[PDB]
Amino acid sequence: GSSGSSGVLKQGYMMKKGHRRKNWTERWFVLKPNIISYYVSEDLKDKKGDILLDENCCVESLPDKDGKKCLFLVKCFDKTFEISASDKKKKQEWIQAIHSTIHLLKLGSSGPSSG
Repeated sequence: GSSGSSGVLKQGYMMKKGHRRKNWTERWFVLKPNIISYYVSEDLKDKKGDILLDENCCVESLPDKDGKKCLFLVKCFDKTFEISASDKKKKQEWIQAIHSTIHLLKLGSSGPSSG
């Protein structure tokens, strides 16, 4: 079958919510197997940020607001990421992939040395 795959799992144009201002702006997204980056466009030249995926991090479905449909947001340790989908296909197809992507990390969880 397939053994040893590195790269992005999902990619498409999504609308990210700029915490700074209550507005939506189309932006490229790169759903990684162990992370989630988002570039201004589908060029991957000007990175904006990275969402360290982990058992802790998860995705949830949001209601309808500001005249939006199929909204969703990701809740991480302390950081957050609010994204908006176009149709039910993307919204789901995304949340599903994101959720699963994390589960994989749950399988192998190592206890970090604190103190």
